[PDB]
Amino acid sequence: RIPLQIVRAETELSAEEKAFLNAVEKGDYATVKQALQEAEIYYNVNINCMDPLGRSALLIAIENENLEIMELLLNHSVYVGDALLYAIRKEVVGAVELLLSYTQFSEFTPDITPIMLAAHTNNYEIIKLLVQKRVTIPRPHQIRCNCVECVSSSEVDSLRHSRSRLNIYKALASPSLIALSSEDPILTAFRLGWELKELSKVENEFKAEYEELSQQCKLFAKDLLDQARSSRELEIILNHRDDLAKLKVAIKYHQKEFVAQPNCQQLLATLWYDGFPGWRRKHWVVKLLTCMTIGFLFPMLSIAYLISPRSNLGLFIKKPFIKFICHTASYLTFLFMLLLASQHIVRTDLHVQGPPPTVVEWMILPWVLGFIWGEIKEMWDGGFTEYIHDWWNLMDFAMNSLYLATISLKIVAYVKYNGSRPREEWEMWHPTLIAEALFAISNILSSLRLISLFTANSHLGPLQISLGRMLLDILKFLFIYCLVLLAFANGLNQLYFYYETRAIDEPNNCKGIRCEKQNNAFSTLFETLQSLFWSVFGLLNLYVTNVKARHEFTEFVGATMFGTYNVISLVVLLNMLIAMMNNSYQLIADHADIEWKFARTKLWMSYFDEGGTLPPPFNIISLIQNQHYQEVIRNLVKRYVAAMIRNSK
Amino acid sequence: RIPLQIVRAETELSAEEKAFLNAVEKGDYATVKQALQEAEIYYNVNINCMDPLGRSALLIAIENENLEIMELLLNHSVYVGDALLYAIRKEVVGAVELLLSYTQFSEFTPDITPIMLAAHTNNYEIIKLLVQKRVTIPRPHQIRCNCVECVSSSEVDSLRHSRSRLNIYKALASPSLIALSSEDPILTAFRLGWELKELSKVENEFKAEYEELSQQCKLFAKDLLDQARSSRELEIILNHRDDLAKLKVAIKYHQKEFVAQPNCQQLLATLWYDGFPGWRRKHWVVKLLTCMTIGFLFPMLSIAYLISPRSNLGLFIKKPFIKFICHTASYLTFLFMLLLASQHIVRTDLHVQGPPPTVVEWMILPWVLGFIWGEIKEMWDGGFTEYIHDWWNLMDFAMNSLYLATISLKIVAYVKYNGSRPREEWEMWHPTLIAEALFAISNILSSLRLISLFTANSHLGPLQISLGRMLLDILKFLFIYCLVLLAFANGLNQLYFYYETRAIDEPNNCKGIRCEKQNNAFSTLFETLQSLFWSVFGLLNLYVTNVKARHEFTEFVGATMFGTYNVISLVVLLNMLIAMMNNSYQLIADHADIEWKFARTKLWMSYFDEGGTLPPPFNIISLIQNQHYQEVIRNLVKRYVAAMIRNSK
Ligand SMILES: CC(C)CCC[C@@H](C)[C@H]1CC[C@H]2[C@@H]3CC=C4C[C@@H](OC(=O)CCC(=O)O)CC[C@]4(C)[C@H]3CC[C@]12C
Ligand SMILES: CC(C)CCC[C@@H](C)[C@H]1CC[C@H]2[C@@H]3CC=C4C[C@@H](OC(=O)CCC(=O)O)CC[C@]4(C)[C@H]3CC[C@]12C
Ligand SMILES: [Zn+2]
Ligand SMILES: [Zn+2]
Repeated sequence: RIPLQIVRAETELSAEEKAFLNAVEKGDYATVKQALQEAEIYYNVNINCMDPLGRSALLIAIENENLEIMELLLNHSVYVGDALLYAIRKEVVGAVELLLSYTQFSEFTPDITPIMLAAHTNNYEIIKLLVQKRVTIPRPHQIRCNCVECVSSSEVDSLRHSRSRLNIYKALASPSLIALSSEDPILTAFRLGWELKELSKVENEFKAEYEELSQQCKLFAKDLLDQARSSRELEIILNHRDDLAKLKVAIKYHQKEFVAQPNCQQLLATLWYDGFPGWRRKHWVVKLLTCMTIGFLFPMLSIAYLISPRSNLGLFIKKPFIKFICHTASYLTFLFMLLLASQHIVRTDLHVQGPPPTVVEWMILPWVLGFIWGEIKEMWDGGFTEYIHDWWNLMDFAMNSLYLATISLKIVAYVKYNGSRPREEWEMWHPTLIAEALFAISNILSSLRLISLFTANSHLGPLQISLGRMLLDILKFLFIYCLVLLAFANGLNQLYFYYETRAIDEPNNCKGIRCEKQNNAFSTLFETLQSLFWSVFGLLNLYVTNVKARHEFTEFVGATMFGTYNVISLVVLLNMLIAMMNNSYQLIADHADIEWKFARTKLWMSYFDEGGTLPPPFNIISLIQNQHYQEVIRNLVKRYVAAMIRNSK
Repeated sequence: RIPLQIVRAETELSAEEKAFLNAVEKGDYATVKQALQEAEIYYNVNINCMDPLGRSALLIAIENENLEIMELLLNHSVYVGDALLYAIRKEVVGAVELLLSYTQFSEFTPDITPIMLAAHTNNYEIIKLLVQKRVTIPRPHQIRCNCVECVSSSEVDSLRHSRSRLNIYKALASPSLIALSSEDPILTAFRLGWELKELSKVENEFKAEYEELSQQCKLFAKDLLDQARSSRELEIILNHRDDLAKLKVAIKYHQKEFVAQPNCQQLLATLWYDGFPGWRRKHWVVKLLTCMTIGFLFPMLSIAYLISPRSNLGLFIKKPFIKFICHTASYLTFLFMLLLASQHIVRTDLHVQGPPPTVVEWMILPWVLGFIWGEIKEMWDGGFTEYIHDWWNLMDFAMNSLYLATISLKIVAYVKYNGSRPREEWEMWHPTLIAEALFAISNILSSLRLISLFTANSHLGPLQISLGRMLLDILKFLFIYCLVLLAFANGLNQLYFYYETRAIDEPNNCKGIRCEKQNNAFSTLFETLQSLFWSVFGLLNLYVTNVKARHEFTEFVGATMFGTYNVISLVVLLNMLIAMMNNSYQLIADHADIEWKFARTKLWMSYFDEGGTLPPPFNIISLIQNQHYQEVIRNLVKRYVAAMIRNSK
């Protein structure tokens, strides 16, 4: 048998103490009145007695919402410590007011203050009561703060320090405590959500709590925006500076729900389709024809803007959608000429080392110069960190570097080589060959840059954003695959490097896995890596596991290494990657619409500014506002509070 | 510390004003009576005073369902603005009646009217009360309306215009406001749901709200159909014209739930199996034998219908299931003869240019003529837009165009060529070769047309419909893949076009990737696209990345471009496609049964009509009804209202 007994026994109350506690619990006003009146004369009764659960008379009265008994007890000088916290958590306005007018076990940590707990409960009435009487919440220090106080409190008590920080941020992130007591509720919500996300990053533990608080702040900002009832109010909100300055701040803080709000998107769309009042209600073929006509006239529109900016034809390209169409058309002609650079239209003799540029390359040159100039302008104005946050800008940097290297190598080969030596006799590192290879890589990057234009489309945009979001998990899995690849490459090279044979002995003087008869698949480490990479796609033939000497044990061990690699990468790793992509794609498709709308908002905003109006190659040739904003914010806060009371009930 | 203070302070009430408001909230009739009676004599009390939350005495009384206090306040001439809206939203019939008999903060936008809000709440009693007293809801203008009023209101206030439109459509889409006040609730639900879906398309923002309203209308129509209790009522509903006219209107408006309703499907099945009373209760082998017997007798049934339509054998094919079996059997014999056209049964000498048709082709000719005639009849009767909404009809158009081109090219080659020149010496664009290629493509399309017959099957039908629904997301992903393909094709062609070699230099006088030893994989852009497409399926060998001159840097850059393309398309893009297909297939399989039943209903309805009874090749040889419908609709509305009251409680 397992004996059962109260292992940690607590001192029980007297019969009269339990009578007093049962009296206050029951609600009999007269019984408690008599009990504490008698207690006053003697030392008989301890008015501050505790139930097993640690609740005294006052806490029991609060738990039953018994204002009369509470008033009596407070009149008879009951110990009141922590009673206000229980009243606030119970969310009884009457009890809170009664307590405001006037070491035991406690259900609240010692750092919890009345205003902090009220903010946690998010009760507008009680928070307003506690704020009307001047209260303060200590400022949480910066996340990466190395001051004496932070390190001292962390080393003395890390658990209590983290708990206090999280409680303070829960109090600040309360929508009610921001509706009150915050001068700019929208900006406060933005900055608080951003700071909470950064805390979630740094505080690896308690990550979920900070993420929840950040999401709470984002939702509060979006709901405040929801309460707008006219376009005047929405414009006042979005244009406030402490145009579209508030919207730009929202983009900076990644407030995706706020930006993708339907009315904000409607205003952005009206700004974006500036020249077309009825673009929303046009037919698909009409839209297609208008886009084609604007695109074909991009040289005309750009030249008109250059010659006379202040004219009917000149300022047509300043409209954001027209500007986008013109830039897209210019980039499309650039890609078309990149395609032409390979077709044999007035092509130079291929035996000329360091040839002069063709007409196609002479036409590509202004586009390349324009791209380089535009990218340096963008990184000069926006800064490096904002530039690198965009993977497309990183690809632009790589593409322009490759184009510049192509120009440099072409110039070097032109000034260094004069003759027409046959191409078969050129050195491996001939500058013309390297220039052509770099130009082809640049062509790949330039044509791949077109994917970023999917963001402007309603059908391809969400899909492109979802794939971009999947890329990071794909990259992590590729890292683990590369570790496996290095392992098997090391093993196979170690096994096979003895049997390396010269190219002369090979059937076509060809050594490697790129010959008609593959050979020396695992002779060198670099070639072994190439062989395993190509075996991923089944382009490596099995007979590469044989050697001339026909060492059957060595060949079988090599074939088994190759087969284990194939099972690991193609049967295990590839299907694990498929499963991860499925899970991540479900999670992404949950928020795909919001994410795509945020990306398309960024794309639209990039075309609102006057700078960069001309696409390549043509680009190388207060108090009243604050009062209005405060009035609108007051209306929004009132509507939000009413709506939250409606939803809570 | 972070100071906390009421940033946007509101003017607080007096002690006596707060006493009045607490009196009306408490419910003390005498206190409020005395308070406002005293207020009448002086200017002491403002009866229209506002709480912080913006609720006056009347709103507080409404919120507590206090009819006596409301009556008192209304008697003492309290300002009543917006009180009716709060009463309606609270959904208290007594308060609404009391208020009907008789700029502050408001929880409702200015455009909300009492009837509109009542429709939003969908409360049958309150809506009926407000409708009995004549009320109107402004007509929302057409979606693509360019009138002066629409553009003026949109440009003055777009947010308010969109809000008003959405509120009006929410009011109209109320099931209670359609049960009342709508002459044809089913047709009104159909048209309103269709219009709301179109609004969801056009109004890109607020898409979810319009989709929800459209789904609400569809559900209301389906529930009204659910309330039918006899086959007479169901037939009256489905046959009403303002046969199966109501069902045809439902098909037109894509009311899939209404069509796939069990009783409607049961009636359709009885109409469909006209000749077989017990087809539902027959065995699988009996069904198979009956289908085979009807199919083998299709020439007999068709000829009987031709010779004598009004006879026992003649009108057997008029039955929808018999007609379907006969058409399927005719198409199956057409496909069988298409197979025979390749088998060597009395085959013409292959060296004859422009030969006369074989017996197989002479038998195929009537089928092709019948298909062309049937398709032109279908597009003549139904119109082009209804024809193109069906992808199968588009494939039929392509197939018949290819067949007609085959006939034309055969005739041209017959009249132009007389000799028997050997086939090896024919020109590349010899009309006989083109005719044969077009005929083979037509054979592919004709045999693929059989997939559309899966809709008639209970097991293969849902699957085929699900795949068809997945095709569109597949197409979008193919678009992004084609962009990637063009990028890498541009790069690889740019790198490799210098090393293009003539066909004479190749081992078999064969140039391209279709030789035994592949070569010139990336010499031209077209060939580069072909090479990358075939490398998708692993049919491109690695040695095509080599060149004669063995420029090791160029060959390595080409192999790396090829490998990056392989990783992007096969490891990244293909698995992204798999993930998208999984997600879309889950979403589709949620509604697969309804979708398949709608498709099979369309298939069945296509065989109900007398026109097109004969398959190829044989096809080339009021007030009383309205009263009954209104009676049935009255019964359905009563049953639906009772059922909704039952479900709400
Ligand atoms: C698929 C193969 C043949 C390569 C084709 C390359 C280009 C001709 C395609 C690829 C991506 C396409 C772009 C994808 C995105 C858009 C957005 C599109 O705008 C919309 O979809 C909605 C209207 C709006 O932009 O406001 C305008 C066309 C454009 C630039 C497309 C123009 C044609 C592009 C450049
Ligand atoms: C699989 C290979 C051998 C190709 C076979 C081609 C045809 C012989 C098959 C392919 C699709 C089949 C059709 C798929 C759909 C149906 C529906 C089927 O009807 C039912 O399933 C339920 C009964 C009903 O139709 O009411 C009648 C047979 C039929 C025409 C099938 C007849 C035989 C078909 C034409
Ligand atoms: Zn600090
Ligand atoms: Zn209008």
